[PDB]
Amino acid sequence: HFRKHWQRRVRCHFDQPGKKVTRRLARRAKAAALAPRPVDKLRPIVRCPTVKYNRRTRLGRGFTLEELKAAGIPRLLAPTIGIAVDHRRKNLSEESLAANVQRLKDYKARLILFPRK
Amino acid sequence: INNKEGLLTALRRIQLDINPKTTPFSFHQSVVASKRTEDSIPQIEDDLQRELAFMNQALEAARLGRSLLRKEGVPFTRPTDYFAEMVRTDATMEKVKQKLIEEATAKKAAAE
Amino acid sequence: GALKYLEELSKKKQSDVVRFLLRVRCWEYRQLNVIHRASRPSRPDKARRLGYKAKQGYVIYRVRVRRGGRQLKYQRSLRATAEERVGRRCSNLRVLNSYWVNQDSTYKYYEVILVDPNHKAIRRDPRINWICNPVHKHRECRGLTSTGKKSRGLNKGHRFNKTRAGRRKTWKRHNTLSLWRYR
Amino acid sequence: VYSEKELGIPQLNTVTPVGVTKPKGKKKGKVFVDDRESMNTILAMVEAEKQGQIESKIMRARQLEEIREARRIEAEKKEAERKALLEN
Amino acid sequence: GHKTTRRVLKERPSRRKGAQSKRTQFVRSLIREVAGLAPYERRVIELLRNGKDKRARKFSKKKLGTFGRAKRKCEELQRIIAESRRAH
Amino acid sequence: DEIDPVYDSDDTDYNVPVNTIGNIPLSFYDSYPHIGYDINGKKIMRPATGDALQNLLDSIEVPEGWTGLTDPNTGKPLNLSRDELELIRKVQQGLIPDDV
Amino acid sequence: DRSNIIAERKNKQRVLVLSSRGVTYRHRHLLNDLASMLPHGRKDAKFDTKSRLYELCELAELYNCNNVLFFEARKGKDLYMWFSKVPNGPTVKFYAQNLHTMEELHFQGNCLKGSRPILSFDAAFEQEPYLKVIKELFLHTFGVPQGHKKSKPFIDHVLSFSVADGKIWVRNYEIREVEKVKTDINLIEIGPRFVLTPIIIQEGSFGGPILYENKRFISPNKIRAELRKAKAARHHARMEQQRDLLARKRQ
RNA sequence: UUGACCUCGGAUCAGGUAGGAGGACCCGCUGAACUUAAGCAUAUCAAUAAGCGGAGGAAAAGAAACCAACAGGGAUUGCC
RNA sequence: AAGCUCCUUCGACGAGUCGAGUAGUUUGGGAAUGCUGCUCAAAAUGGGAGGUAAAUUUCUUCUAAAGCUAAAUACCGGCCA
Repeated sequence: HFRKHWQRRVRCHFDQPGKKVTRRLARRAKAAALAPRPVDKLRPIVRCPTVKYNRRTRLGRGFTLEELKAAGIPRLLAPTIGIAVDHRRKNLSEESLAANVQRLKDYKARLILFPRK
Repeated sequence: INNKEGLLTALRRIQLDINPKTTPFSFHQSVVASKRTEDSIPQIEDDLQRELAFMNQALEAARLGRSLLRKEGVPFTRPTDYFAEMVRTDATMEKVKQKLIEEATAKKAAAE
Repeated sequence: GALKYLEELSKKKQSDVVRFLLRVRCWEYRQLNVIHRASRPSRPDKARRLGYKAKQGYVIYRVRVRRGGRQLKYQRSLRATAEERVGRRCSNLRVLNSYWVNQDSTYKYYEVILVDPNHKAIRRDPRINWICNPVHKHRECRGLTSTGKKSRGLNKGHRFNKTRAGRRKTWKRHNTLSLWRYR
Repeated sequence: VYSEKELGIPQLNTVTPVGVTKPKGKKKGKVFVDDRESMNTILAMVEAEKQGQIESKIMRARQLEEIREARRIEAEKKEAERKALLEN
Repeated sequence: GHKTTRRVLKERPSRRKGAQSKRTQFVRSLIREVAGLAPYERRVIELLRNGKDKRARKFSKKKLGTFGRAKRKCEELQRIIAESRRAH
Repeated sequence: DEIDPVYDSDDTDYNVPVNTIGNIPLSFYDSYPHIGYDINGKKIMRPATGDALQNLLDSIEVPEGWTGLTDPNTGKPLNLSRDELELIRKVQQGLIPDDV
Repeated sequence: DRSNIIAERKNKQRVLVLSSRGVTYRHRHLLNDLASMLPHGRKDAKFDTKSRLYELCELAELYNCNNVLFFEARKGKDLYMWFSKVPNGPTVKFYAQNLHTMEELHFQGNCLKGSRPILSFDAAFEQEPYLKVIKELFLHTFGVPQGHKKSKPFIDHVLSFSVADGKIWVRNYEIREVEKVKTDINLIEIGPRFVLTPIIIQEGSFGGPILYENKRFISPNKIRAELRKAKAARHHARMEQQRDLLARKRQ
């Protein structure tokens, strides 16, 4: 299966350990700037679409406005205290709403919020 | 759901007069076979026998149709001087003839 | 709310009023040069919704391009060549957008909106000062305008697999043999 | 290159009618041509083919027309033969 | 599939399938009177007034390219006939 | 109410030819006394032959409705009529798409 | 007289051959073949899917057609055929499969375009009441009225309808005459070859009560759906096996 | 007579701006044939090479007229 | 100046653009996979895509023809190491 000019498009990954160090240093840089804050953002629990994977859950893009209000977190403050917000996802079932609301209350219990100035 | 009374009622509303005692064969030109084709088809996956069964059914209708039409006086045979359009173009039938040439050439070249 | 009335009027291009105006204006543009500056948009509603403001730094150049084909068909649009020719004449300006004004049977007429990046009004004002950055030089030449995006096929879905995120880049990605250290 | 006559190639229905076909390997009845009228029709076609291309439109029409009159006379003659044989 | 408790979701402002804006209908009706009619709509108007409703739909489809477009355009021009008679 | 399957005065098949000959070339029937068959199975005969002098006159001064085509129904040349010529004149100039 | 029919008794039949938006090239080839054999029918362009099924009635009322032959495609893969009498008559919905249109170079037959055919029906059409409704609808769609001025004078092909399985098999043959040995008819297939399985019969143009249901129709999507469920079932089986293996490994 | 407005011009007018180079990677246009296989032709090489235009430290894309048929996912990009 | 809450009041969303026909090219992709030229040329409980034999074209999911945006990605060229 080499009917094209494959030799001019061949990528060798000799920088695999070099890029890993670069990625690890970039993660350290984020911790340097956001010193007490985590380097990530809290993300919700979602169910995989297909019937092949619907028995398993994973992480979504951001929290729905309805489940953010049920937790007791204002919309405009959520991206500021380290919570991802997704305005495209709908709940459609109490099961998804309850799981992510409980996730938010667990996040609020562990939070240390400093005065503004 | 098989509403035989409703099905026959629907048929009566759109039925044309096809009775031979008052409607000549030229009007409808439809023939209903006396035997059942599936009774001559033991297995439906047998392509050779299935297509032979359909051909035989159509052959009888064409044979009976010709006899009735010629009795009534409707012309049947296409005259050799009647050139008219067909359902398949000249180019299509030229391709069909060429493929028959190619198969015959391959068969005869193999023997040679 | 005059622009909402103009939007509906521009929808009826074969109406008696619009046909009359387009007939007379087509003759007038034909007496003028192929590329000439228009002091004012002839479709103020269309220019406004494409990003035109009445500031110092916004200009309109209208241009007519010969229509037809090269049986070969140009992969870019007649609107793309109209923008590219106007940009060459006004080499100091940045092409923002363009719109159709008239067709005729020999030509095809467009009005092009251009922004001056070296004007203080544009530089101090946000919403337009992004065009002052050097990464926006000759967008019409690179297919970065609205016409170029349509021609390149930059849409999401299963009907645009081969051409979104770059057609040539996708081909290179699909035709590159990747060999790892631990095979 | 081999002749289509040598190969057992089925005849195809086209704008030119196949007509009533004859079974292979059987008696294809000889239809004799001996009338002066029947010979005239065949002769007109042969002469037209040999002449070929004629630049005059009227002269081309006349060549086609004489074949038409030859066909009409032959059809009339064969019709009269049928009537005489059918009646007498 | 699985049994989950369904939820009632808030109406989406992206829905354009509700009562459309009264102002845009006003603008469309006013502009249509001001602008006039296209040459092909003039043909349809003559056909509808003469009673050739069938020909009106066929001609409109040829110009537009869809049965639904032909139906809407014929209904729209029918209203103009009703109003113009009432206005006169 | 039921439909009456009739051809309105504006259908494509409102006026159908008597020749019962399709889109085939008229090169067939060139050497034949007849031109086509009707729907009853009877052959349509060629009408007549024009004079040679009339053909020369037509060649020198072409008739108004001359088209260069051959009528399938009757092998004589197809000529436009006055009403048809007005229709081509109206369309090619566009001044009057329809009267009144 | 606007009927374009010259006969003692006029059987005025006009057919509207209509296609939906998502038809394939093979489906269109089948439609073009059937339109050629129908001199009293006319072709019609793509029909809106979001519209209503009785909008076909005023569409056919627009063209003075009292028979509708409707081609409906799903997913760009499947074909469904509707036969209807436009104002009020019965309507039957089929699933068309095994399509072999013209221009396939293995038929070797031809016939006049518009010639009146011989309709060959099976004995099954005369017994089952629902097959008798389809027989009449077929006789109207492929009737080619006697005195029609677009038909051809001489008859040279036979259209045959057969019922072998729970399906209707449509074949088209050329009547070839051969001189007898001291004339007999030989048949050659010329045209479209397709199978119709009856789904439903409804009184009314494109609605009304259902008078027949197949109760054995296997949808092509049903075959597809089972294949997807099988792939998911295998994955769930492997996941369950791993969970049981982990539990027994702990034990 | 005077004065506005519109449109079009002059000026070595006051202040600016573009061209060229580079082109490894990037965005477009244009665009082959050797070669491979097959009665032939389409195909393959290749939506590549050559040619033209336009950027940057990255470029391009990008916040659904999307995927899905789910107990649903949720801008773009890249690896498996 | 700003966030929210409530409501006997309102709630504007992109046209020679979709689309139909046709020609060339292109894709694994005639529901035309996409693009371009030409002819015609729209809508507002609208429009696009998809699911569905399930009895009518019900149901699902988005909002095109205006625009900006770092990062993970490429790098035979530039300054070095």
